[PDB]
Amino acid sequence: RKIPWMLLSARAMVQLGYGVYQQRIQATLSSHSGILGVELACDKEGTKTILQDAGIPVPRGTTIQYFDDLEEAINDVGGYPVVIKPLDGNHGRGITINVRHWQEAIAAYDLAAEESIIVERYYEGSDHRVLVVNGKLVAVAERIPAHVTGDGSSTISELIEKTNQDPNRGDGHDNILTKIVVNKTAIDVMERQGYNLDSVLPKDEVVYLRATANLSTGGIAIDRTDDIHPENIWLMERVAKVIGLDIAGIDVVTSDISKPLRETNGVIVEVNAAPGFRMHVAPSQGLPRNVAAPVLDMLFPPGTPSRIPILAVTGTNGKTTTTRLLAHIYRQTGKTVGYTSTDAIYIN
Amino acid sequence: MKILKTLTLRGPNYWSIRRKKLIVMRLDLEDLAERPSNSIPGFYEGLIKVLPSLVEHFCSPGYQGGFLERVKEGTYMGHIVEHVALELQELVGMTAGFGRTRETSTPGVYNVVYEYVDEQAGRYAGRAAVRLCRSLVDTGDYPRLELEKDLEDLRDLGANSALGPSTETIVTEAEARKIPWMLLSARAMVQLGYGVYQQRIQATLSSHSGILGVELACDKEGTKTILQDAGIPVPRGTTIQYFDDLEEAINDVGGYPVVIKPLDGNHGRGITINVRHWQEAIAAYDLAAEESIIVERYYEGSDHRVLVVNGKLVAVAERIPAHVTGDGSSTISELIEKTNQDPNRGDGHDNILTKIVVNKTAIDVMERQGYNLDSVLPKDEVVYLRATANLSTGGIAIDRTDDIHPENIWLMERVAKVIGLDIAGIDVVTSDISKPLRETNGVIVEVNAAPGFRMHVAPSQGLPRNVAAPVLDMLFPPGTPSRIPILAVTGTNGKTTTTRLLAHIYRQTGKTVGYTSTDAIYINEYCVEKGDNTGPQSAGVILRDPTVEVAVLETARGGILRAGLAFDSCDVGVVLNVAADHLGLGDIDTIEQMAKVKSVIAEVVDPSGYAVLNADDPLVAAMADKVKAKVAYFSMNPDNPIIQAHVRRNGIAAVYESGYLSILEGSWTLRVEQAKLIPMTMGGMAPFMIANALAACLAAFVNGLDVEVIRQGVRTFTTSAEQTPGRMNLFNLGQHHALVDYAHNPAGYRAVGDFVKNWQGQRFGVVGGPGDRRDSDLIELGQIAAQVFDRIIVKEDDDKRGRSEGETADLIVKGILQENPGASYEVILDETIALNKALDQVEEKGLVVVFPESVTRAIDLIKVRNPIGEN
Amino acid sequence: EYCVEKGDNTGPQSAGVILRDPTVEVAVLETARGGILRAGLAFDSCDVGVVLNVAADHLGLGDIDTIEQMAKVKSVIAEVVDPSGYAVLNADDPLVAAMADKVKAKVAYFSMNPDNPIIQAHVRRNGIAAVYESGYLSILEGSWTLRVEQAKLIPMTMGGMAPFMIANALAACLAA
Ligand SMILES: Nc1ncnc2c1ncn2[C@@H]1O[C@H](COP(=O)(O)OP(=O)(O)OP(=O)(O)O)[C@@H](O)[C@H]1O
Ligand SMILES: Nc1ncnc2c1ncn2[C@@H]1O[C@H](COP(=O)(O)OP(=O)(O)OP(=O)(O)O)[C@@H](O)[C@H]1O
Ligand SMILES: Nc1ncnc2c1ncn2[C@@H]1O[C@H](COP(=O)(O)OP(=O)(O)OP(=O)(O)O)[C@@H](O)[C@H]1O
Ligand SMILES: Nc1ncnc2c1ncn2[C@@H]1O[C@H](COP(=O)(O)OP(=O)(O)OP(=O)(O)O)[C@@H](O)[C@H]1O
Ligand SMILES: [Mg+2]
Ligand SMILES: [Mg+2]
Ligand SMILES: [Mg+2]
Ligand SMILES: [Mg+2]
Ligand SMILES: [Mg+2]
Ligand SMILES: [Mg+2]
Repeated sequence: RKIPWMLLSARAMVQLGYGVYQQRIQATLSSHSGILGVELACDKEGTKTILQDAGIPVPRGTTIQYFDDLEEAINDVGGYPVVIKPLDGNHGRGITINVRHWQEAIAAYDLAAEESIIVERYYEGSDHRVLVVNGKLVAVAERIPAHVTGDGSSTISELIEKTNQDPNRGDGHDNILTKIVVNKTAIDVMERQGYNLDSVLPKDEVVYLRATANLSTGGIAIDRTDDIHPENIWLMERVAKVIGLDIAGIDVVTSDISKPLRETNGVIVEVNAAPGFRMHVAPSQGLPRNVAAPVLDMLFPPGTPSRIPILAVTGTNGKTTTTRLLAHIYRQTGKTVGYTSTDAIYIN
Repeated sequence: MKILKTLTLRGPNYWSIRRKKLIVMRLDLEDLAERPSNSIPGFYEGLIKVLPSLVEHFCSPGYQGGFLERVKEGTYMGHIVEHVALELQELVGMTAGFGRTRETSTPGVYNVVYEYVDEQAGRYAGRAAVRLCRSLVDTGDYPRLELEKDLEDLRDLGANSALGPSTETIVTEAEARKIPWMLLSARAMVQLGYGVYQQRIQATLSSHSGILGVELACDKEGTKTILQDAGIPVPRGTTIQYFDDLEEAINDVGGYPVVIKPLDGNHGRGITINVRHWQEAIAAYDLAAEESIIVERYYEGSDHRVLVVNGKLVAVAERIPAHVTGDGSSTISELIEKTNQDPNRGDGHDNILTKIVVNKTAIDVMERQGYNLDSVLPKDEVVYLRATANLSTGGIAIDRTDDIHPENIWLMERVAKVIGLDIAGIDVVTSDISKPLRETNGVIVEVNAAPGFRMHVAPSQGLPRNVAAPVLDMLFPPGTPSRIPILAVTGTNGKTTTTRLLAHIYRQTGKTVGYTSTDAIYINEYCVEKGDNTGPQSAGVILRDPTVEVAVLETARGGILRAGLAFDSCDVGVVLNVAADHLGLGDIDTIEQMAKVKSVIAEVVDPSGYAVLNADDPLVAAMADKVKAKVAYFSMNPDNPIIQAHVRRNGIAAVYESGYLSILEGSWTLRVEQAKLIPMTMGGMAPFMIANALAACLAAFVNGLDVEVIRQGVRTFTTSAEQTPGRMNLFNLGQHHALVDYAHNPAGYRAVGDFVKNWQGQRFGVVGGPGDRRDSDLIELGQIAAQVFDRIIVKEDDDKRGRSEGETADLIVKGILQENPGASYEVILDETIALNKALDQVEEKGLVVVFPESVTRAIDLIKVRNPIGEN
Repeated sequence: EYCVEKGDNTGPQSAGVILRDPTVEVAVLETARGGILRAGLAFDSCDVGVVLNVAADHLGLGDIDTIEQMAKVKSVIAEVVDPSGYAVLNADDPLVAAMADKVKAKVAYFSMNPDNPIIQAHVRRNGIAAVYESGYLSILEGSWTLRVEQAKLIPMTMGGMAPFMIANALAACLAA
């Protein structure tokens, strides 16, 4: 788009444009991102409170400060199929997504207890990411965790070697997908499903090797941008406006993105300020989206300039005199004029 | 004295329009109701010695002591509980004096109404007043400790809910400018304005403060780097990671007069401002070392704070640390006692200055100056008791706003823009703010995002500045609105229908329209919530919504009586009718009282707006003399003296004339449409639907919509079955019609009866009527079916059976028989299905009218008959 | 600053030259009693009406013999100010301050003495006033004080030695 850019001397910031038309960015945050919105989005209790007061569907749950009351808490929530989380936010740690039994709640409790949002109802559906940029929807993608399937009468370790050779898989960001790695955590996930590495899967059976989806751990991302229902589009835009964030990622759990969330019993789980883009610009299935174009359109709105006039004067003799006169003439229009010479740097 | 019920009102209400904050207590005087003080020995002297301040209370006598002119001649504890609750709040600074007492229900039950400042302190004082007053009518006194502990609880309740001073400063200015404000449910945020014009604040941060700017301002290394790259003067210094190299570092800095700081940021700790010697650097080093910006040159000048709000300078103040001077040949401890008695000094924020406190840190500061507490100072010598300035530690602040040089003003504004912060505090060190910083060798030391204001709004020397005004000017720029239009609809019958039509008309302009009704909360035809959504809690969902441009709200009496109105003022207030519904509930027994509840809407319309009144209703038309707003009228008869007198003075009215719905604007007539061509009205046969349409058209017109927009809106509006179930659902079933409605109060039975009278088909019959909850008005209702219907059948032996059995069917038939004896089938035929099938009792093209116990059954028993469709 | 006509140009015939002029954005008109008594006002209504003082001048002319009658002529300006506008009255003048009870417009006051009960009662209800205090000409807007300048630094006033010039300056500042 011919917009000039520069790196700045502090905090990994980048400047776009010149003079009075400049904007700054830092990764996925910009000069248009407010602090009150970003801080609210990082407060899970705060976010939930604000959204349910607006009539927006969120998960049902409570607060148990490591009291051995989980066995009763489930009664307010609605039964055993619940989610147990550390009370604090310390990444994806100490979390059990589907507690089915009393003793599972206790194992989760003991891990939750390691930190200083508990017992949520577990809603059944897929994990969808919705990207909203200026109070307007840009992209939707469905995320699935690393897995293998019953692709004939093969064992899980055999299936992993068979699919981990796929040419679209590799390290870092040099490929679309990455490699599947078996570790103690893959085993813990497989054990809960009734399987191990030497197990043979039934035809078309799917076994997950991870608890959550992520492209960086070997999962997949499917573009579903054109399959989202008009009412769901309206709700997502309203969520971003209620929490006050320009660029936002919204995490939605639903069985069918093409039907209204009220009919499929779906919920909004999380609102993320300053989300990443790999899953929308390099999906494993579906078509890539130009995510950046909607960002630059809000920073530099249609028919608006990114540059200020530049008058450059050179030659062997007379430059300083010509430069001072020309700056003096522009100054008679009432504008701020900056200039440089061999004597000094001046502004007005 | 037992408390039966407590209500907290927050907004214009029944008791007062202006006294928005009230507590209404329902108190049962089991005792005392029969003993008017003179029957309670000692209850005069006891009450006054416990609460000696109760002389400032006036009652019917407009005199000081007017309360105490009575008491001995009692009021049956009215006035006494009321005045005690008000005095207990006044004793702790909760300043409140409005109150009233009224008898209700059976004798002895009273409504005690009093003003509050804080909601919990208010309710607490009420309960405390009852305990105090009850002990004094049992015994002759009240223990002092049982008064002191209650006053302590009120002081804490009124403190816990307080806003901080920077929020109070902005909120107070917002009220002066008529900008509405609300507290939000999370992170101590405050909302300013409604709908699409809302802004949020939190102390000194706002919706306009960017995150990149705020984070950069908190990074001292980052800030310094960015500013020196812009040509802005900052202190010279280096980075020594607790290596014992300070002795060399000073050589790059320029010598010994240096500043040693902890490398990290952990408040004012481990900092030496002027190192003069090697060993001082080491002591500072050892303290700096406690944290994980060192060796700056020490520049010599005063500490100045500059406040910039929108890339523009607002205020400048000079800050000086707590000190004493050589005010005669006195010692430092003597000088501190002499000046610490100054009347402008005290705790917290209750004074301008605060007290000087000597502690180990004051001593450490004095030792470095060569002084101690027993030292005598030379005349005019100054000794500092603190290393840094702060009003909260006993220092001073001097306004220097008008003494700042034009070049320095330019530089300060450039600094705020370079770091990207809207509201910023800049810390400057200079010997003379009236000269350029380059000439005085001054520097910029720090940039603070979200600074406080006490030093600028309450300086110890110089004039106070209105800091908030420049903040609200950026949030709500000159000639820009803070509110969205509000159209409030009330009256006994027709509110939901009028509300849906009016929202439909505004929607034809392409705006986002939000509305609330008894069925659901909607935004642009999407349903947000379902159920009875009338009342102030729902109104707040629409008003807080960032996308809404127009709000249309149906308003019920339950909401007003229970908690007041949610919006304070509105642009259009529509009152449709007053009728004898809901009497006996909410302490309202008469029609004259019901009219006072409905008039609340008319009395909150802004003077620049309009009240829309029904000129055919004598209680409603009369409200015109209370209204401060303009008045518009509607009627079903052009020959109405009110309408004629009004248009002759160039007022506006809407009338039904010559088959048309038209607007009279002075001498000119504007026809909107024909009644028969507007689908909500059953071919012009439903007068009550015509009246609801006139009210919606007039409200749309007086608020500025064009006539063509109004025509488009009325022509495309529908009220089909399953859109408005139970409200005139007229079904086509071969050579037959059936009507399902849900008349509630008697006016709705008459409204349906007129529809029936206008029908041009075959004979009519009715298969329904009123239940168990009706207060014997059943005979009058039976008398409405009489002479309306040819066949009248009683079905009123339903399942609800709140009392007894099918007694209403018996009372209803007595009414039917008295007015139209001989009507076909004046018997009870069934409870349900064998009667609402009686389409088979009607000839070709006749009609069955249903007044069911439940609409779902009424319509599903028509669907089973294989209907064709809508009439 | 261009002169259109010279001579005594007060009265409704001159006001009409300015009001009919296609280039004028702001009109400032001095109004004399001769014009009002002879032909009425030229403009019907205005935004700001300033009444500076009532004194016993021109008595016996135009059928006005008393000071109470002269006050009724001057009050014509205060009574034609649009309800959305302001009347500016002299609080140190008992005939002028009294006009406040006839005015349908908002009222602002000026004085040479901050300790004037009218001014105090008025600012306590959040009105606006201009006073001379501590060597400064300042505006009182509710609880806040706005200082404009020092009397000695404003050239029309002879170094702060001409109280009547200070009062004229306060009236102009408050109207603006
Ligand atoms: N109540 C719930 N019902 C169903 N799934 C849920 C529920 N709560 C969370 N999840 C799932 O758990 C996943 C883990 O996200 P989580 O809410 O734990 O956030 P986090 O701790 O920041 O972890 P991550 O970095 O994976 O987002 C979510 O993406 C979602 O799919
Ligand atoms: N157009 C010209 N042609 C020739 N000589 C000139 C011209 N203009 C100025 N001079 C002469 O040359 C000198 C250099 O002037 P000036 O400072 O404006 O030059 P400059 O191009 O900025 O040089 P420098 O390379 O030092 O920056 C002048 O003082 C004058 O004597
Ligand atoms: N190089 C310096 N020369 C002179 N005075 C300085 C210098 N650096 C800091 N100061 C003074 O020290 C004071 C203490 O502020 P400091 O820079 O230590 O910030 P801080 O640790 O956040 O403490 P505070 O809460 O008092 O601002 C400054 O207000 C300033 O007056
Ligand atoms: N203007 C009117 N006058 C008399 N009866 C009316 C009028 N409008 C409607 N009705 C009748 O009263 C019934 C109540 O209709 P509607 O639901 O619109 O009332 P409402 O005022 O919202 O009542 P509620 O108190 O239940 O909310 C209608 O179905 C109809 O039978
Ligand atoms: Mg997540
Ligand atoms: Mg050269
Ligand atoms: Mg040169
Ligand atoms: Mg500081
Ligand atoms: Mg009702
Ligand atoms: Mg209703």
